[PDB]
Amino acid sequence: ASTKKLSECLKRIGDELDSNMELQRMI
Amino acid sequence: SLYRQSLEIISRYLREQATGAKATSRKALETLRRVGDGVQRNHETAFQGMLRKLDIKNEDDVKSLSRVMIHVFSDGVTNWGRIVTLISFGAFVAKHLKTINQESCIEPLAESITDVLVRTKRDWLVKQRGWDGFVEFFHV
Repeated sequence: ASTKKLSECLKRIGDELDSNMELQRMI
Repeated sequence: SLYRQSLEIISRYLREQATGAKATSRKALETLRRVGDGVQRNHETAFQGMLRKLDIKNEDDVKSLSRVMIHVFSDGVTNWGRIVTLISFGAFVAKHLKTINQESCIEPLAESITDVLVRTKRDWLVKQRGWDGFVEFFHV
């Protein structure tokens, strides 16, 4: 149902945050 | 052992977040406060909307959330961003419940979250040297 809407939201934030750290680490 | 350590961290974070109060697991919590509070502040509005959609009725209505926390990883990707985002939403949810009933506890919720991480992501967690890796991943 809408479970796909909420997990997609948390997925993005997690990746967003992950992308930020992955960067701050490469430098 | 790894379940026990995860549950300690997660529970304690969630417990502070809801009550407003208070070796390696010790740094994992510092990191959790630093980063988790960040995502909750940053996404307070999205968490709120999601929280309303959870229709979470009580300290034990954690099955909707567990379904959610599972579909996150439903693409094959695990990263600490997601993991930490899940725990922050857990904290965000833990705080709401007290608004609703100062009595209710975070144990079911902490256990819910730990169950999904530790029991479905065990190998990944292990590959990363555990909470040591999480701490290193967010070092400043």
